[PDB]
Amino acid sequence: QVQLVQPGAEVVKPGASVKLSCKTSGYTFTSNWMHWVKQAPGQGLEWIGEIDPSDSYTNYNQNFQGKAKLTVDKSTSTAYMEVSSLRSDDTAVYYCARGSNPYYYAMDYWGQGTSVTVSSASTKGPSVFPLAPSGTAALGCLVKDYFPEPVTVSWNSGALTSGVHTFPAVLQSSGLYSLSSVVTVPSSSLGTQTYICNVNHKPSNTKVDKKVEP
Amino acid sequence: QVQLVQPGAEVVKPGASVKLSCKTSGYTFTSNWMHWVKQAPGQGLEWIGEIDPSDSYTNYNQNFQGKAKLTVDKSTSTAYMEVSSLRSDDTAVYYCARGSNPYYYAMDYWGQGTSVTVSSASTKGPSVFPLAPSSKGTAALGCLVKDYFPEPVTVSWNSGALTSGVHTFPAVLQSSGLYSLSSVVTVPSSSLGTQTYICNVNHKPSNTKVDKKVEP
Amino acid sequence: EIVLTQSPAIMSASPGERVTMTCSASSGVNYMHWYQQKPGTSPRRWIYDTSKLASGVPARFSGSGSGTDYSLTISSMEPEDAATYYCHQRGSYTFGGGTKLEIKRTVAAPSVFIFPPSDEQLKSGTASVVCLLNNFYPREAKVQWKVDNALQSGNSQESVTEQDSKDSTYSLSSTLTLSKADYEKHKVYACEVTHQGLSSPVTKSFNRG
Amino acid sequence: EIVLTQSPAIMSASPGERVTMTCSASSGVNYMHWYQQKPGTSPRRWIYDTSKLASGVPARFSGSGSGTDYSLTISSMEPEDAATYYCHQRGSYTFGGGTKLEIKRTVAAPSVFIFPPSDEQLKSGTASVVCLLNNFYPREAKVQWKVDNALQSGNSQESVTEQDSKDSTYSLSSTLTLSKADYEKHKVYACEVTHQGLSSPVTKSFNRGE
Repeated sequence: QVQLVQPGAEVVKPGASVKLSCKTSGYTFTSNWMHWVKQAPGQGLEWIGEIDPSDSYTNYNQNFQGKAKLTVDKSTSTAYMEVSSLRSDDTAVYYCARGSNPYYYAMDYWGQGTSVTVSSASTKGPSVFPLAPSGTAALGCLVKDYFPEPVTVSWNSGALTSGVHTFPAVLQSSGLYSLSSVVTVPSSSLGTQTYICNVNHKPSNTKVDKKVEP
Repeated sequence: QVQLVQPGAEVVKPGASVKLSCKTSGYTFTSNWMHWVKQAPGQGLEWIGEIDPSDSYTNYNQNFQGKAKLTVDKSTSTAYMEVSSLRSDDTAVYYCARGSNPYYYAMDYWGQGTSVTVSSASTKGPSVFPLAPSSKGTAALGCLVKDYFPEPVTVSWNSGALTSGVHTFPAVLQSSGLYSLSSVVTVPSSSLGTQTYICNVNHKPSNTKVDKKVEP
Repeated sequence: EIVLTQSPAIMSASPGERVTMTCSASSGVNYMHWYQQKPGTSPRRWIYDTSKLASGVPARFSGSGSGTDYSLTISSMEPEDAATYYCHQRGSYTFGGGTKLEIKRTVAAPSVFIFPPSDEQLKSGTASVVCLLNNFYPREAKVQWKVDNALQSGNSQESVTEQDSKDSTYSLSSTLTLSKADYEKHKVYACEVTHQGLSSPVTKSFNRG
Repeated sequence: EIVLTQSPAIMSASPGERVTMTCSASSGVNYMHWYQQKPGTSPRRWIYDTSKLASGVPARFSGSGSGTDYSLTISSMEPEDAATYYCHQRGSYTFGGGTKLEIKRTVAAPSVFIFPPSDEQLKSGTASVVCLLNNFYPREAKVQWKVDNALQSGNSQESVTEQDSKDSTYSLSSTLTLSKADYEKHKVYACEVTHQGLSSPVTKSFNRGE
């Protein structure tokens, strides 16, 4: 069966370059053109270009000439894209997609995409601050100043799951991510039971637990 | 030895956004505020805002609230300005300028300026039509370089041999979204019999290289 | 050379309702493909060659078009169809802007909660004020930050969750970022929330101490 | 916040002539900067803090002022000084409206030329009629298109070059654009030019089909 394997994520320093890999299996690599698709956070699909693995012929989106260079290695059935002179707006999920043959059957198989983050920050654990509550009431934890993505937030070791909202992580002007996780609980339970948010940051091997008190 | 480097030109479609870059060198990036200045075509200069690269503190012209957003990248000593929801009003040249320290020594280094064109036109080579000298001293002939996108085009006469008395006008933007240009030259009327005249039009964005002979 | 413009950008469709989205090209083309992308997942081929349904695509999905106008049709909207659909073709230099097809439900006004900066965060030089908007529909809402009745601008970041699986609502959190010096300068902090389910704006506020 | 107004808009100075341009502020300020901009180039710090000359500025420049009135002076005009000068200070969001300083030469009347549309272009459905005004000074001029003695309006665009580095003249091209159908519906095409060097307006014309 057709597989287009891409690495999950990569953190690259601005100004440098990165060579994204797309390793195929389940078909003859030289039988299908390979496409690459950019998706900046929250935005749409942007087409970068295409390459014919038989002779490495390439056609680029005009806005990526000199920014992205497609190549191919037939011996390992793997397509590559090299993005150079990385800046913050190159932060995107980059997909490889196999073009069908005949071409008018569209891109039938897509890779999982490589989440590329362009930032100069170093691996840093998060600071967790309580969102103190004040019928139904809301309380939460402010997960601030960590890099890179992602963090996992649990409530009471996984016992409290209903009513929980872990918002997407925003990016601040300092280059670090900031995230809020909230949960609504009955007001009667306030002052009685305890509420603890369990923040785990895998890249920095940091685990933080914070009790949320009114 | 301080350099502020901006890309020469940026074509972006209406309603989208564009992030303008201003790479600095020769000084400690955090030691000077960075200003941005707008110049519409045929218009004056308009101060957009300022940012302190040390703490990313920003002061804006209130007319650009939401329109422009200033940021800095201290690791590459590069300042950025992002103009969102682009319309025809936003087609201008955007300069980055280094503010002095103290501020009353004015903006001492200016970037090259990035010509931003808010257009939805596709890449297209030009049509080159002759401007034939009339019947009736000094005669005038030329070429009409018409309907191309984007800018620019280069114009030579007889492969660079004819340069005296040549006027190549600045391109004009037509309502269609495409540019038009004319290059003229004055020559002696007696030479209209022997000396031929050929204008050479070159438009790299479309790999178009037209040579056009002009004759009465 | 060929620009693809999709319409409309956002679509609210009730269960069982007919759904039709359009994809127009700036010039004539022979065919058009449609791709499905749900949040967090990679895009998938959904309708290729104008009207051929890809593997696994339900029969309620329909493709049609000719020349410069192409369309995607759902005869009976289901909650599993909520995603973003992109149209594309080799002749075009890039994808269309996409059409986000969301599940339509009854109006639910947001529940507003405000949280002052914690004491240990104030021990540093930053004070984050958070306003929560919980489980509301539709998506459209306005959050204004008022500190000593001064309208705030350019010092707040917003985050919105995807549509919830169970109740099909949205949640929004807005974070006001101010230094410790600027925080203790003022007294009353408030967020003003406006939504089509609220005839009057809901304001949550607190005072320092 | 504070509005800056320069006078005059255009200055025409002969070589060796004394030049002075003024920058008036709506409210009193402590200092004024002056920037120089040549066509196609970025503004450049020229005089800052009212009277301090920036590096590379020749000694013939000077600035002065106080309160609301500031000025820039050139003791002797050189051709290389021709540019547009903007005044600005941190108390304003817009620069001064600018003073375009040009080189004043003797009066030269424009040589007018008209060009019918080529046959190659007409085969594509569009007719372009070009009217050329070559090597004139001063800049002020009036071009009027007459199709069968009817004044055209809006269906033309004009382009003007910068002041020539060799003879300090200007040149202007006006392009009248019509559909091939509308073009074949009229006979005489003409542009009429007035200029202060011309006793009477010059008209160049042709009949369609020669």
